[PDB]
Amino acid sequence: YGFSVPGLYECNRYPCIKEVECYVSRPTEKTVFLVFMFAVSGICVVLNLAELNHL
Amino acid sequence: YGFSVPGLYECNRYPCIKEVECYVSRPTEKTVFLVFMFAVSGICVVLNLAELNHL
Repeated sequence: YGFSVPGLYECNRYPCIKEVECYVSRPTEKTVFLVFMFAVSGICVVLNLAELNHL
Repeated sequence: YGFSVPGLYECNRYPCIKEVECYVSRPTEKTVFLVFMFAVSGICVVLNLAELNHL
């Protein structure tokens, strides 16, 4: 997923003719959610590594 | 105008986004009309040239 959800998409899949432009819903909220989940997962990883090192 | 009227057109003019496809009305009748008018004009040209040469 990367780190952001763009507000525009360029699509060239059948049956669409050549290239078409499509518009996403609530890109900013989804970006915030993505970043927050990444941060929480990183914290979990750090704590797990600390425990494993302690052992 | 050339010698034919194609049935499809590719248009990339503002405000159209990128490139779009458009469809023409009665391409075949227009092609026939174009060719017929060209032939008649050619006959007229030939006759006029013959007259001028005769002079």
